[PDB]
Amino acid sequence: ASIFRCRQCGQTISRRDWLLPMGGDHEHVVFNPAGMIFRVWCFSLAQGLRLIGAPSGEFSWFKGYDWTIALCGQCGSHLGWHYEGGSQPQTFFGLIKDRLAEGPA
Ligand SMILES: Nc1cccc(SC[C@H]2CCC(=O)NC2=O)c1
Ligand SMILES: [Zn+2]
Repeated sequence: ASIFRCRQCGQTISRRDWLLPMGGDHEHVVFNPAGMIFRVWCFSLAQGLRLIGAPSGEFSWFKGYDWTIALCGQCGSHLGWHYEGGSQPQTFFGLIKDRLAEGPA
């Protein structure tokens, strides 16, 4: 249990080694304006994604960061968001834990 893959197609996305404790925790439970709850895991790094649109600061769960939607680059599954424009770190990924599958490298 050290690699994260897209639950829908198996695309390589991230690693347990790349977990990032933003505000002292890698897990953040958050709600969007449509009331959907997400268990978000923060990663320093991810791969195999496709970032859609231009960054937005509106409704950001992380103060000082703008977000872009992150799809699975293979199947188009919505896996979370890329954050940028902030400080320490400048960028990171917030990925939806239940849309990933954890397993061996
Ligand atoms: N109106 C509307 C309907 C669905 C979603 C949204 S923004 C969705 C996410 C983006 C990432 C973030 O940090 N906060 C959010 O809330 C806005
Ligand atoms: Zn996928």
